[PDB]
Amino acid sequence: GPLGSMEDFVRQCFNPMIVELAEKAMKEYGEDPKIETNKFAAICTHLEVCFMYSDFHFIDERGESIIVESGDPNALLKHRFEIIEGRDRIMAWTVVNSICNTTGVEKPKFLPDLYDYKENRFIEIGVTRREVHIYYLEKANKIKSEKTHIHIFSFTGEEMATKADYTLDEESRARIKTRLFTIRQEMASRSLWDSFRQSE
Ligand SMILES: O=C1N=C(c2ccccc2)CC=C1O
Ligand SMILES: O=C1N=C(c2ccccc2)CC=C1O
Ligand SMILES: O=C1N=C(c2ccccc2)CC=C1O
Ligand SMILES: [Mn+2]
Ligand SMILES: [Mn+2]
Ligand SMILES: [Mn+2]
Repeated sequence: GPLGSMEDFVRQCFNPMIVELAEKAMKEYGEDPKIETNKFAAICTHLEVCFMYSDFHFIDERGESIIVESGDPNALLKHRFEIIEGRDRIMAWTVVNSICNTTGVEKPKFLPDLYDYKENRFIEIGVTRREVHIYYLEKANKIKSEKTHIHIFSFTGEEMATKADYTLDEESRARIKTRLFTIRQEMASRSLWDSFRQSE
């Protein structure tokens, strides 16, 4: 079929909030979304996975973690996850320092992606077009925080997480994997996938 543009794909398949946050992030690190378009799609994808990872997860009135998929969560509920990725560096570290001073959890060297109030730990989210073990080792070598939990997703449904601790229920992670599958399929229908996979 005809080759589409990755730009068109990203604008059409991702929520504008996500697209906007991704553009601001790329701009901040001096990369242009209109040139680094595969990177642009990868950044939107990673952001979306971070949001989906926290979606619907709350801490209840008793302090137990629960899932609430209705539009209206009970007002006494607390979000289970703090989202760190997608915030400018100043606000991101402000949130990190807050969490650290509040919970007692040690401060990370690099900005992680999430904080889990149930498991009491920061999380680094990875999304890869390559083999998950390879990508896992690269991120572990980068951060080496060793308190920061790592959770890798691939576009073909594989996962790898620190100590074989996957944090979320199968259903939550299946939502994420299904989304990645749809992204891959749609890219392929626009003949964007081969270039996107190999560009990582
Ligand atoms: O949102 C981010 N984007 C990054 C980026 C952007 C363009 C090229 C390489 C890394 C790095 C770290 C982030 O938190
Ligand atoms: O995720 C980031 N978002 C940034 C951002 C977000 C909104 C407005 C300006 C910069 C800056 C750096 C990041 O790593
Ligand atoms: O895991 C991350 N990967 C990023 C990324 C992904 C693809 C291309 C450029 C940056 C940005 C921020 C992260 O936490
Ligand atoms: Mn960022
Ligand atoms: Mn991040
Ligand atoms: Mn990440």
